[PDB]
Amino acid sequence: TRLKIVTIHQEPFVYVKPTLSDGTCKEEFTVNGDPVKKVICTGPNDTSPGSPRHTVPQCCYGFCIDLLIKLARTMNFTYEVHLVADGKFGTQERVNKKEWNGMMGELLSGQADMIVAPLTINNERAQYIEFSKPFKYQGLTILVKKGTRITGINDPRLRNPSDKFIYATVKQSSVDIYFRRQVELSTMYRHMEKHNYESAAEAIQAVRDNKLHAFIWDSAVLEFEASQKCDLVTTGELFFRSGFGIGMRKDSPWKQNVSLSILKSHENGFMEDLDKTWVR
Amino acid sequence: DNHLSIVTLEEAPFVIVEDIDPLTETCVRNTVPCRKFVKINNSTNEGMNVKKCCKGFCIDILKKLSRTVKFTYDLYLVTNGKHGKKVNNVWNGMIGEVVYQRAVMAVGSLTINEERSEVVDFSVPFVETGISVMVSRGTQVTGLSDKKFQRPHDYSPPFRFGTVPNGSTERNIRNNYPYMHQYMTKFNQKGVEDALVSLKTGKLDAFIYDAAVLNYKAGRDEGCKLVTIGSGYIFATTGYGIALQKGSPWKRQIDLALLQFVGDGEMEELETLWLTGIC
Ligand SMILES: Cc1sc2nc(COc3ccc(F)cc3)cc(=O)n2c1[C@@H]1C[C@H]1CO
Ligand SMILES: N[C@@H](CCC(=O)O)C(=O)O
Repeated sequence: TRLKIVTIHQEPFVYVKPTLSDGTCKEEFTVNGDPVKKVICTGPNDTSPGSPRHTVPQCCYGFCIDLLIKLARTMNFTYEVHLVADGKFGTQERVNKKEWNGMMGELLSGQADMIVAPLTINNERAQYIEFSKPFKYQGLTILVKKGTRITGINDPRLRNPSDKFIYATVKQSSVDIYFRRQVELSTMYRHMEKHNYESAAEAIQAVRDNKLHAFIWDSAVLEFEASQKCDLVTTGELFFRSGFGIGMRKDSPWKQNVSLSILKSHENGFMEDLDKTWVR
Repeated sequence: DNHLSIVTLEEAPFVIVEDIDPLTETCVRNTVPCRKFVKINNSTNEGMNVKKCCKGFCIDILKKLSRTVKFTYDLYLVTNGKHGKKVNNVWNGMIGEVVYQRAVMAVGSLTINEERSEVVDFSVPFVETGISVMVSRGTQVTGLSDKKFQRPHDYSPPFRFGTVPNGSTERNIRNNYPYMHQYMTKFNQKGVEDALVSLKTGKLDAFIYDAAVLNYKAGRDEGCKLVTIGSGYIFATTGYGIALQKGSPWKRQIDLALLQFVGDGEMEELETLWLTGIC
């Protein structure tokens, strides 16, 4: 019937703003004169770890929200959007049992029927869920405050670390999974697990406040952040390449038509339009 | 039932075809056996399977899959068309071989697209592709939406550009830019090699084709004259995928193995081995 969509705050794929006093979303327009499509997305505000979460209606828009609207119009489904309760993308952590957290956990438990977010396709998650064909191909890069001279992934301050040069990623994300899985990056993983952040926004802020020297994250996010905050720059190109897909349960009756619609959107230039509107 | 009929198609450096050894009469080194049905004459349906040897990026992918997913295979080269085209509602090429169950899977430089996905399942993409435009360095073309392409007769003389017809690139152009398409057909190129010679000798202004192959060709071009427009720009981004029959029992393990190779660096190693160039 009516799909429960889970998403996450992640500019510029998903912007999250408070509603107006009357519970509606502020009317905005692109420089292109076009109306900004916004959806009501419920979610918690107090992001404090180990604290109660009070769910309130909020405003959601961006690359992934425009993508959701297109999917819903094409496949003729209605929906309700909520933000992931723990604010995480999702990893499998050991409890004898193992459990998925973040959007992955919500999808598997039935709290969501579909993940519509910059969700990285990897082997770990594909074992438990259905990913659509990718809606974006990107990769991993490093974000630094302008003036920080790092060469990239093979820099000695990264490969042979110390508490002098702090670097991190986002907890319970695909980047966390990547560094934990690859033994060749264990030296990096051990340094990162001592300083990883709750969300990409906190990590981007920490780099600005000179509290974090390097943030290892998605290039589609970091390059957009660099282009807007001229005090931050990415260092090098991509050291790894990954794509974002729509997440569904392996039994979903929408999985074939979701992929077909994403292919249609790439082929007719709709996806490139979204990239121009929200990214470039 | 793990002995699989697998279809392929030559397209360097993804799939390269070689003659079987003169002494050994077997396939050695980094090559695998691949058969090709070759007709006796054009007045008969009679032909013979010629034993050939296959290598390349997609062949190293097949070798990895065979070993991880635990299947053996009888690899053959498609003779009824190429990658895949719907002709009078009938699929030919690698797609057709899968649709009509002559092959369990198609391994090669096979573009994932919507109409192919309605008749076959595709694995996760293992190589990024889509459509790129090859030109002589410094040619001033913005992209596929450039008016030189969209409205070619608005220029005197009109810009000369073509593709290799019957593939995913021509299909996309046909579907998206009907005027550009009907104009381009007089510039149809028999293959990549003919197109590169036409560009290099001034008989063509632009060549529109598969991004993965064009990026490879640009990186190996003698004198680094032929380039792709933009920073190696890609329209209608997609990928090469393994085509499987609808509801295939093999898809699950193939997807997981491919994603394992991506995450491990095994995919990056193949790219360094087969796809890097000097330009
Ligand atoms: C390796 C490669 S090459 C590759 N290319 C792309 C490029 O965009 C698309 C979009 C649609 C499509 F049908 C096919 C590709 C995405 C991507 O994720 N990848 C990947 C990772 C492994 C696959 C996960 O989906
Ligand atoms: N890779 C393409 C062939 C080349 C092209 O049309 O660009 C296909 O699978 O059809």
